[PDB]
Amino acid sequence: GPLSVFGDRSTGETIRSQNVMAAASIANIVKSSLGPVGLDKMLVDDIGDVTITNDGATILKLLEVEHPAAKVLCELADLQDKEVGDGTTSVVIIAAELLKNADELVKQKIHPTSVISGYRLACKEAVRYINENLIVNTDELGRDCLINAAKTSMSSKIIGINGDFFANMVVDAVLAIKYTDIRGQPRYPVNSVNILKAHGRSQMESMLISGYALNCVVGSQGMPKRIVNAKIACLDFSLQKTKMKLGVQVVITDPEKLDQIRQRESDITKERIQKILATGANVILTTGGIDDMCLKYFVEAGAMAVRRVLKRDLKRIAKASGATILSTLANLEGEETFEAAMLGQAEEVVQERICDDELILIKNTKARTSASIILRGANDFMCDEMERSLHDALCVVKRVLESKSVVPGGGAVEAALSIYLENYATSMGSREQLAIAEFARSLLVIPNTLAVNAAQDSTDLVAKLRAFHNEAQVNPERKNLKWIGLDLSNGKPRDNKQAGVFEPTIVKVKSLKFATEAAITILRIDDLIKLHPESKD
Amino acid sequence: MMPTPVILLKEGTDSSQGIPQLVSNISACQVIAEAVRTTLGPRGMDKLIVDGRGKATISNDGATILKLLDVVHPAAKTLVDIAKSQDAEVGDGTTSVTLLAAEFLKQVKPYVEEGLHPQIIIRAFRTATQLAVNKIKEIAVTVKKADKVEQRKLLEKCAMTALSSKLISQQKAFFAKMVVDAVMMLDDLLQLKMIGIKKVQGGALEDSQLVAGVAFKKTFSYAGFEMQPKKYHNPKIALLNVELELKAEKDNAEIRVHTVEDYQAIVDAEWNILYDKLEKIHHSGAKVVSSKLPIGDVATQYFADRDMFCAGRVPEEDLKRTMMACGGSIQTSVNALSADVLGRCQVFEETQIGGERYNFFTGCPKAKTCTFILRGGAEQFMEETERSLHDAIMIVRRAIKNDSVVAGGGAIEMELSKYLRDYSRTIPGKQQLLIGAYAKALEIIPRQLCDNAGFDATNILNKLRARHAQGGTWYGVDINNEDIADNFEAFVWEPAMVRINALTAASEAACLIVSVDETIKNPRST
Amino acid sequence: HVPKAPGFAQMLKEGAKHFSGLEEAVYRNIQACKELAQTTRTAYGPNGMNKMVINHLEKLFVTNDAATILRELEVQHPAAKMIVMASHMQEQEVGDGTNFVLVFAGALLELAEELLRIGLSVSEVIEGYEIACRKAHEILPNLVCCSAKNLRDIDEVSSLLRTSIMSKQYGNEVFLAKLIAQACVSIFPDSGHFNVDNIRVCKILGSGISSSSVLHGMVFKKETEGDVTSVKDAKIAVYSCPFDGMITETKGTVLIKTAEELMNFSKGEENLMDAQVKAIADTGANVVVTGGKVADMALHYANKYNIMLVRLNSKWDLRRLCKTVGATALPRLTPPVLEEMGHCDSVYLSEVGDTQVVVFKHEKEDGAISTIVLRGSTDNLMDDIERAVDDGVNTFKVLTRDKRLVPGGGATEIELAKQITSYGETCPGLEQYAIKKFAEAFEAIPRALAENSGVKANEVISKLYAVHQEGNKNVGLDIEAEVPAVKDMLEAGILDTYLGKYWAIKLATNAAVTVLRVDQIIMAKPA
Amino acid sequence: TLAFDEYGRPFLIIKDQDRKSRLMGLEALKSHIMAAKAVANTMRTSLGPNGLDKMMVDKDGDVTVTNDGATILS
Ligand SMILES: Nc1ncnc2c1ncn2[C@@H]1O[C@H](COP(=O)(O)OP(=O)(O)O)[C@@H](O)[C@H]1O
Ligand SMILES: Nc1ncnc2c1ncn2[C@@H]1O[C@H](COP(=O)(O)OP(=O)(O)O)[C@@H](O)[C@H]1O
Ligand SMILES: Nc1ncnc2c1ncn2[C@@H]1O[C@H](COP(=O)(O)OP(=O)(O)O)[C@@H](O)[C@H]1O
Ligand SMILES: [Mg+2]
Repeated sequence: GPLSVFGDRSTGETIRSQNVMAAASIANIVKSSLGPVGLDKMLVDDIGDVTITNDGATILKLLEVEHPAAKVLCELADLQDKEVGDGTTSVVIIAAELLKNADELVKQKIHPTSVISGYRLACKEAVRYINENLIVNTDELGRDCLINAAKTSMSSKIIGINGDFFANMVVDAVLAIKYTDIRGQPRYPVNSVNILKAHGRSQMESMLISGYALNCVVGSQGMPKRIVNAKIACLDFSLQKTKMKLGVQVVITDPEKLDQIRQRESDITKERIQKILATGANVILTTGGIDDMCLKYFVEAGAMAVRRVLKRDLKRIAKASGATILSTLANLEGEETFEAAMLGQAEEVVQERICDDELILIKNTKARTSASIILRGANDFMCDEMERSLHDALCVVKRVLESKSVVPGGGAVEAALSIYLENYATSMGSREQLAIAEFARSLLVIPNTLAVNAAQDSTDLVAKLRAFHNEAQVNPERKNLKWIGLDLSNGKPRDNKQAGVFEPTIVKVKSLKFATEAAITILRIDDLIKLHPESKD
Repeated sequence: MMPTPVILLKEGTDSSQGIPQLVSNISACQVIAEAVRTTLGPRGMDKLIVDGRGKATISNDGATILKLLDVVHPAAKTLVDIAKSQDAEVGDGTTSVTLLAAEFLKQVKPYVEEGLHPQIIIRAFRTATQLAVNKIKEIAVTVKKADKVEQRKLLEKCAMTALSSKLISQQKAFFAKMVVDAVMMLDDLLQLKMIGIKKVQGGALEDSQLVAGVAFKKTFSYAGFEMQPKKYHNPKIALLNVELELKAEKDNAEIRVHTVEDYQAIVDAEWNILYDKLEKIHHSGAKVVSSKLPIGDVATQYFADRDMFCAGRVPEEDLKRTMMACGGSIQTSVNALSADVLGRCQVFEETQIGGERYNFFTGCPKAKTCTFILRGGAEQFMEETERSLHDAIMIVRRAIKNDSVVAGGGAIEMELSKYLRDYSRTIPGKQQLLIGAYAKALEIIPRQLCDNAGFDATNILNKLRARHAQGGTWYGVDINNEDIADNFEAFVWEPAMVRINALTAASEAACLIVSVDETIKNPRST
Repeated sequence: HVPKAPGFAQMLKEGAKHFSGLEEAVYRNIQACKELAQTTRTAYGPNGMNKMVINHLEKLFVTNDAATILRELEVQHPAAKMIVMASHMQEQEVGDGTNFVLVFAGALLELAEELLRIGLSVSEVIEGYEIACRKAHEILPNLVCCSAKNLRDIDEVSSLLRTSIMSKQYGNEVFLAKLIAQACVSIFPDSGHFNVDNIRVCKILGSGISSSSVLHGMVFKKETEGDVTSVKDAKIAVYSCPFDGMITETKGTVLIKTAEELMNFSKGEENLMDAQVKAIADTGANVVVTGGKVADMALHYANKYNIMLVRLNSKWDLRRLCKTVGATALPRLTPPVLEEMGHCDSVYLSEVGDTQVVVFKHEKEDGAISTIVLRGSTDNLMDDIERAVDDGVNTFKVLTRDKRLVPGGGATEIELAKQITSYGETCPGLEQYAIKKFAEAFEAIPRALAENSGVKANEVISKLYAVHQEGNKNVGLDIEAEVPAVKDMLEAGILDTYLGKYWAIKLATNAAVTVLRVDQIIMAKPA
Repeated sequence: TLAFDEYGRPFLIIKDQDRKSRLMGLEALKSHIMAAKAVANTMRTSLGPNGLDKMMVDKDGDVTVTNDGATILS
């Protein structure tokens, strides 16, 4: 008679109501961590680890989910870090409210393919309207655009101070790693900034190290820990005793030739260490291993040798100091040449005190003048929060300098799109106009969440918010009310042009493209079959 | 991990707080509204609920379905009590009260998640309800030519729509004619105990009938009932409350005798006590005897020899209907029997309807009661037919004392959305998002008339909002044709107090769900 | 390996715990009573929220009154029971202000924790609270501005009863004020004792609150067992014996010795019952109400002589019927009633809300007793209006005992916060800190009124002290809309229970003092 | 989801809802036909003068061979 599957089958409006409650179970979590009045959470594990964070990606990655519609919204937050980097609480609330308003349409016996086709006409028109209603590029504002866009990202986190201490350190970090490319591409690789953590003084003592901050120790306590006018030798091979390979064995037939082979394992080893040290090299960085026999040659000659450094850290030092990453001997059948003209340069390599640990600093690197940020917090829970908040702040200034276009934040984009799409649904709307009209109400949840978390008036402040944006579209008298946002500290609509509340363009363009595409896949689960777990057979 | 005291809070109780509590109450009312959602409209199906004992009850009434779900949710019990009060006040407002009260919470469900302290929602719900119950009274039509054939036609149209959405398809013209004729035979009290609805298994719905008199089920008799033939052209009924047995003992009598000459005189006196009571029933014309107390083998054979009929162990609910049918009086003592206490009928026979025997009375013109015998093919079929009969009786019971009727279907629920949206555009403040949300919540009654049979319900609401804003105010949803139609001209009528008590009970239930902010449950459940 | 700490001096219990000191006993009693103050803080005021409380009997109670919530919550903390029994004494004394006790004594213990952790011990916070409590009873007669004396009729008490109604029924403040005005004034004893037990509530399930009314009489929920339901003369003979005859007491045994005594016993018993029913029919009686059962022979002659029978199974409802129609319950069998007959106007039956009721409706002589017939959509709604009805009857008994009133709505607690602070600054001692903390407990009572209205309590409490500059003494809170700009309470008419404010301050002070006296707690094993 | 809310609260409507069975779907009408056709296919072979009888065994072990449709289904 029925289906003889050994799992479970649920059809109809059961799964159509379960996917909305699965998406609302995720959105109601992250609704309390949006905007400058948002608050952080606690993520406690079974082993006892506590993670205090408010970013939309760190919470949903550590949180376990079971529903298939819940894994779509959790993987939607992971894509926002790679594509944009701060846009990762706002996408989850929009994509869940896109399913909440579309559930009210399919309960009115409206076909979901008209809602899918109605959402594509509203998503492509939202990108078209936001690209024709921008204020200015990065020429008029200058450095004031980079600082004000950085403070908007920090307002939802622990580094949202009233001053410009953390804002100036981010702009000075991205501007110091300007790496040009072919065909006129000024790239800004923000992954080259080594963000370090140390439980020390307050947040106002966060050092901006112009150069690189290596997270390693010297090793042997007989080397000079401060070298002025240093020459960095970046190399990746273990400075240990000469061990033969698997194909080579030592089969001796004469007992007199025994001790000459035993001394040869250290003579070939020390032959490399004398030709890399006679060329003026004082700092040697190694990703392999330097044993206790080879540490004597640096104490005797007065050189610094750092062992077991990361491979991702050696590439950031050799590119910034002009050093060449050498793995072995080379240069056309040469015995030991080392190409001594390709040594790195540094002004000062100094191991400072980082509150009961050792940290090596390189000052200005003499070739590229890179930057590294050492964070200072109260405990380890604040340092993990300060690292995530700084990494999201580095991604904001990266997209502004690459794509010179900013949009007003604080719900100013979602207020203008809530009224333009209602007029867009009336012109060319015959049967898909109800999906475009619900696309505007789903976008209004971003200024609605700012009024809930601020404990302000909800149905009056957003009603006063769209009152200025309606007059900016139907009354062409140059009212300039396209930048009207929210003042959550006062509870009144303010102008985000003069207040300095700036967000990048692709933090809302890619947010509206990812949330609309995720809402289509969850809208097509009218039939769902769940099989039994095959564990013990 | 937070609460670890030495002395706990109360015992172990959990309590939600704030905005997650209120959405938990609104979404709970949406689940219990699905059990009355598919039972609306003439194209609405019924539901079958089986309990733990295995008893099946198939019905579509809101007062029958919601009482068998065994709902233990605190907020969802509010929608069950308004379905019970609608059956107690009106009788046919049941599925519409539960579903409309759930829409009052779902239309404010995006509003309660974003601010909007609920004292503004309670004030807006009470304001829109008082304007809704006043526009019904100002538009409900009435007549000034009653006590004629036109008033009986008004009672028949309200009973056909009350018999709609039931298990009756083509028997609307047959059953609803009997419902109007049932309440017109009653007195000026309209008591529901003055009409017997008895279910006889076997026969179609066309085999049912409305007896002008009464009829009982012919309960357990004794030897002598195959005699006493059932042909009476003008009998008299003796309603009694006495025992006609030889063993009538007062349970405290000790008859101490001394000799054998007086011992036989006691046994002869015990037969003379019973035979003197039978001589009082005799010599008075009372050929039919009815008593709620049992009759032994002695008085059964005495009436068979004197060509008299009797019936013992009659239920007390049937003797009260028998007293108002024949116009007599129940006499406990047989010494005061006369012509003023006996009944009078014309046709009294014992038929064989459905296999079981039934002693029916007919022919009495001064009949203040009636009996509607139901014939069906199943026990659950006749229980639904009895439940559908009570909804048509309680509609026509209230229609006599208040003949103000309105249009059926979604005609009133759509035009109340017109008068409330026009009122919401004339007041400032936050009430434009609440009075207008109250008007959009009333549009689900024409939605469930269409969603149960397709009908393209999105396009049919654009025709309803355009017709009510242009011309008449009684345009609703046609069931046979997939179009809008004037329900007042199509004789789809319902009394005005059906929708007045529906809007009043749904608003007071919706104001109670939004007013509770904490729910504390004690774990002691024994 | 790992050692452990054993018992030291007096560990002799078999599973019981022990508390001693300030941190283990005194500070934990404060934090337990603070959780009850924060629980009922949301349900306090006219904008309070209801609470669906389920007891151990698995039934639902939804209300906003703090007295009926604590009766269903199974509280197990011992110091938390002291603030519950103090609120239960407010219901027994005046019947209103039970929640005022939880806010004031919850703030008295909370501010006492700030004094024990900064300063003086319990020997001076208790003595400091008692000085400010005696001074608080000297300002309350000075804050009386109006009185319930002139025109004691249904017009003046319709406005003086709105404050007790709007605190629990905000939208129905106009309908319930008129229903409590036509019931409490109609049972006036002509300058005597006002009994609150003479007002009953008949819950009839049906339509909404607009169809509720007050009937001058009593409404029961039983049947007739007869056909004489239309009674217009209404001469009621009330009996307490079972209306089935006169039986003996010890054993009871019919002794038959001949055939004549057996045949005449059944006919002689019917003639004996016939003479007793016709003895009360010749006296003009129409309604015969009994307490016990009624035999079939009594029902035979009740319908013959055309008299109505009423069955009352409850013995307490029979005594209320004697005060309704003015009769006397006779313990013996039916006599010729000389002067203890009842006299009503119309006794009939009607099925209202699918419930056949018996109504003893008085038409001309209206004032003997009153019964408010409440209508509701749910049974849970009618229990909440009944609590609001009983708060209106209990407020009418307060105005009988003392006709003085004080302006509520936050106006009284600010003036009590200003005068106690004036006494605290003029006290040259170390106990002046507890006097200043006693006035701040009155400051938190209009704070709960503003937090329940969605208004910021910092700007609300700042405007109250700014307009109380030594001569106003009447401005309270305007909770009708946001951005309040608060108005006068005498112009709005928000003033209630001066005697309620006199007892709620005294009970909450003695409750908070009794908690601070507890220094050592010895509990037993719960079983 | 079932038996849980989106805010983490337990979502209990009726008592013992985990051990309940509810079908609205499109197979609720299909389950009524397949249950009624198997009764009609059983009684199809016992129709007419060539209708074969059925052997009915009671709970007490009594065996009654019946052909009329009233006693078979009862
Ligand atoms: N000063 C401000 N005024 C108003 N709104 C602000 C201000 N600063 C930040 N916001 C709002 O707070 C929101 C924070 O979003 P966020 O959680 O950072 O997104 P994502 O998770 O993608 O990084 C932004 O959408 C922005 O509109
Ligand atoms: N002939 C008809 N045409 C259109 N609609 C009808 C017709 N007959 C009944 N209806 C609709 O069916 C609905 C049945 O409601 P019902 O379930 O009886 O309410 P309740 O449960 O309160 O008795 C009515 O609201 C009415 O509008
Ligand atoms: N119209 C009004 N305006 C302002 N405040 C009011 C109004 N009506 C009542 N209140 C306030 O609501 C509070 C209700 O207190 P209540 O809970 O009745 O105390 P109790 O529990 O002792 O009866 C009162 O203290 C009063 O100040
Ligand atoms: Mg009160």
